[PDB]
Amino acid sequence: KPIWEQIGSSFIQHYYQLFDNDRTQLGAIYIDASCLTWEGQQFQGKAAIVEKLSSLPFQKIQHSITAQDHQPTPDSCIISMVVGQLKANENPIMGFHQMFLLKNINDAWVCTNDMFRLALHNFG
Amino acid sequence: KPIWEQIGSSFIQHYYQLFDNDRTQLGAIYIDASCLTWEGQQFQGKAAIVEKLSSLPFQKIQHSITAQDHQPTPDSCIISMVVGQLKANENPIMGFHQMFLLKNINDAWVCTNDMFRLALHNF
Repeated sequence: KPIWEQIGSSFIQHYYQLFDNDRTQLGAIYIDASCLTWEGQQFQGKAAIVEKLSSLPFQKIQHSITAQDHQPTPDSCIISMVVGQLKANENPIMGFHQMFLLKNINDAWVCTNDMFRLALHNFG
Repeated sequence: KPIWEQIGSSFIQHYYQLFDNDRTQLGAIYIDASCLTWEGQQFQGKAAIVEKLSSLPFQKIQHSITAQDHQPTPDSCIISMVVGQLKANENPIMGFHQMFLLKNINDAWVCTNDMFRLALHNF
């Protein structure tokens, strides 16, 4: 596995680990100039993003990754495309798609761009 | 609408028109450092990318955009995410999501990263 996949699959395992355990700690992987698009809604900067993710009405949420693709960018960045399932609260399982653009800053891979979108169960 | 927005949706519209009407002309939006991951398979470089897209058994295929989100990046690139459906030949309608990272080189917008995956669920 190339190094970008190793770094990439490592970043999303971490991301979903924190998201599922304590999403208030997610501010560490985002910077001031980070952009988030959540179901069409836009937020910029660490505070707004973490505030939006923390506002979510659920107490318990669990992500399950069905597939993830990684690639390096000419600017030495890394793009990750994830597809999966999520269980929030007592809600029926729901498929999801998510994109992360990662950049190395101070020997640390941070997310500058994040796009998330929900699917539709259609089953059950 | 902000400029990255205008660039993004414009590139996306232009990319599907090319893909559905003259794929051999798709190479022009790619450069040598462009990366394509098609349904899981990785292709790197314009030559390999053009080879893959052209070999697709798409006799009469058509893409219909369900939704698209655009964002500007710190390095002034544009990242676009698309959701929609695609119809090929007689084959039944299919779902899909695609990601495009755009960069302006030689004062022209090219695609450096492309990721495509089919989908059985809709939006």
